[PDB]
Amino acid sequence: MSDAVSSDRNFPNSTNLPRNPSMADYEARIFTFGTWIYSVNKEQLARAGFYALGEGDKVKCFHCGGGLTDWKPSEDPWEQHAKWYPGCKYLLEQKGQEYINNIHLTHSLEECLVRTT
Ligand SMILES: CN[C@@H](C)C(=O)N[C@H](C(=O)N1CCC[C@H]1C(=O)N[C@@H]1CCCc2ccccc21)C(C)(C)C
Ligand SMILES: [Zn+2]
Repeated sequence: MSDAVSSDRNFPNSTNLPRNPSMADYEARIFTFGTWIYSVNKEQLARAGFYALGEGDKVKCFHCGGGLTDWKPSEDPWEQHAKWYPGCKYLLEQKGQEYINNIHLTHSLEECLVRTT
């Protein structure tokens, strides 16, 4: 009888809120990165599974590990992390192992644009 302790009922105690993305996720993550920028909105980068450690740029992956630093102009987090170390929970779960595997094998994205501009 695996009772576990996660999915049962709401209101854990009082402080533990449901989630509130635009309160402790979007602004929280970004707040750790800073107004500074490089490619896309730091929030997008964080959504994939990234979080700054106070210092600008220096950001590490969640759970899967692997610290990323010195990003490259115009780059997505999904493909980036997936290549360096494809082992994220939400990432793999999102588009399944099939999608993650596809990335780590051949070039993807940046296609179907009339005629490469
Ligand atoms: C172009 N793609 C970019 C993101 C990229 O590969 N950057 C590379 C990069 O950051 N790499 C290479 C493998 C390991 C990783 C790296 O140096 N990571 C450093 C190592 C020291 C500790 C630490 C802590 C928090 C965040 C990053 C790191 C590097 C520029 C150092 C070659
Ligand atoms: Zn990761």
